[PDB]
Amino acid sequence: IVGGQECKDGECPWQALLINEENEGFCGGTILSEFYILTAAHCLYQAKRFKVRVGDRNTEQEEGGEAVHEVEVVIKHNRFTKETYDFDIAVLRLKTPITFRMNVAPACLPERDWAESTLMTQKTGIVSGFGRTHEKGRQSTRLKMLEVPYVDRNSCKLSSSFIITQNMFCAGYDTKQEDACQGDSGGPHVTRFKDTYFVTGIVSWGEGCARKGKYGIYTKVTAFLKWIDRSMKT
Amino acid sequence: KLCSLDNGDCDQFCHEEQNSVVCSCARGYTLADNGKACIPTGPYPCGKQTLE
Ligand SMILES: CCc1c(N2CCOCC2=O)cccc1S(=O)(=O)N[C@@H](Cc1cc(-c2ccc(Cl)s2)on1)C(=O)N1CCC(OC)CC1
Ligand SMILES: [Ca+2]
Repeated sequence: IVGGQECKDGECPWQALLINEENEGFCGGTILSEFYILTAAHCLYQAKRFKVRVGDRNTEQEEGGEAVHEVEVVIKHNRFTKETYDFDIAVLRLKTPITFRMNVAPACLPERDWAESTLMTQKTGIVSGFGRTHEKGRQSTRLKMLEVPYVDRNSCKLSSSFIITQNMFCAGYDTKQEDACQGDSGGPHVTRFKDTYFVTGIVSWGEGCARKGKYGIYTKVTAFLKWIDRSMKT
Repeated sequence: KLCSLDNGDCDQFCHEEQNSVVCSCARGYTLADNGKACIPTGPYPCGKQTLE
């Protein structure tokens, strides 16, 4: 995360960290229920086999509330293409159920029609992760959050040098130095309605980090809500 | 009109079906007696910033 503020006690409880064999974090994730984790398909190329960390806010020291869960089924989207990052969605099934507490809680899966009419029409969204603080910098040891505003489709396409599909959406600033970076990928993008947070996007890609005239590209959850529900049965 | 004006007084989802607003809640919530508010069925519901 470039700029923004850090996640406090109970602020970002839907955050999940994907760790390798050396406990090093490579990608973010979203908690949906006791057994399911939402992430990006490109994240399943960094390290394999991998594990899931929940209730983590600081990497350099263990905190009272951290838990390690192992993946049982890896439901990666078959239509994923590394050349454009289209269909960048993955659902993970865990062996043991998640216990919900102060730093561990899921995020609601909204209804397709209501999310397009009410959630997408909102002014801002919230992104979190253990990603880079600067474009060329190192990954943050502390969990950070950022308030990113929704960008219209026409302005999104005209700014990008790479193709923007129907499964993608723009969010962030035009000139201000506030955007998501490398390491935040696969992480959550939540939209607030009253006092409840709903899953709206997945941290995917972008032309650098916080670059002027460029925005952050996210995987549109609305186009995959029927696919997520089918994945939660098997 | 209806779901367009103040989300039809619903706490969560709003959907129209041959006049009159219909409110619905996500997994881990139960619809209140008024048929608008969402009441949690557990101590840790989804989308809520925890304190305890
Ligand atoms: C144009 C984006 C891009 C690509 N992509 C991705 C999708 O479209 C084609 C393409 O060229 C590939 C390599 C490098 C770059 S980049 O210009 O250097 N931007 C990089 C830098 C970056 C950007 C982000 C963001 C993700 C979500 C945001 Cl919001 S910002 O995370 N890392 C990038 O997008 N990468 C893809 C994923 C990652 O691998 C784990 C690291 C690199
Ligand atoms: Ca830790």
